[PDB]
Amino acid sequence: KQFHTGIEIKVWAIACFAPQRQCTEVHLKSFTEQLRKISRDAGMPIQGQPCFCKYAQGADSVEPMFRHLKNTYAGLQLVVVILPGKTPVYAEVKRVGDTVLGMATQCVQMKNVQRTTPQTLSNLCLKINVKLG
Ligand SMILES: C[n+]1cn([C@@H]2O[C@H](COP(=O)(O)OP(=O)(O)OP(=O)(O)OC[C@H]3O[C@@H](n4cnc5c(=O)[nH]c(N)nc54)[C@H](O)[C@@H]3O)[C@@H](O)[C@H]2O)c2nc(N)[nH]c(=O)c21
Repeated sequence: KQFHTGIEIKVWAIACFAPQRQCTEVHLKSFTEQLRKISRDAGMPIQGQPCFCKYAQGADSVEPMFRHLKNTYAGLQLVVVILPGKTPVYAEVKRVGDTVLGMATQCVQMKNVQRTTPQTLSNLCLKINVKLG
């Protein structure tokens, strides 16, 4: 599909369902800094400072956390969700964001946050662009 310009992401959150011991804080800020630069260079800037960044565990944590976000940050445009490989967390993240609260969500694998590549960050910017485009 065609790329959309005029997109600016200012209020976004990070929900890390991957264990901290595997996907540490430096991994998160590094992944975020890289994402900021390439989304900037693509004309769809994502501000390098998320309004929220926390670790969580289990599908059951999803609804409470999303409800919390929705009630705390007005204008919240996106929730970047880090998953630890295949997990029911994904289904739940989608069930809650799509059919329950109307919240845009973008999932990404933990391995791609631990080790970023220009191609993966690119795939991400494209999926994100389609979603808020
Ligand atoms: C643990 N885990 C991680 N992933 C994660 O999935 C993430 C990104 O999701 P996403 O965050 O980018 O949002 P989505 O809406 O869901 O993708 P979405 O935008 O809905 O997909 C759109 C695709 O749907 C297809 N589609 C929709 N409408 C049509 C149509 O009319 N025709 C055709 N041919 N296809 C269509 C379309 O072709 C398009 O390719 C990755 O980072 C993985 O780590 C998992 N995925 C599955 N299925 N199961 C898991 O357990 C799992």
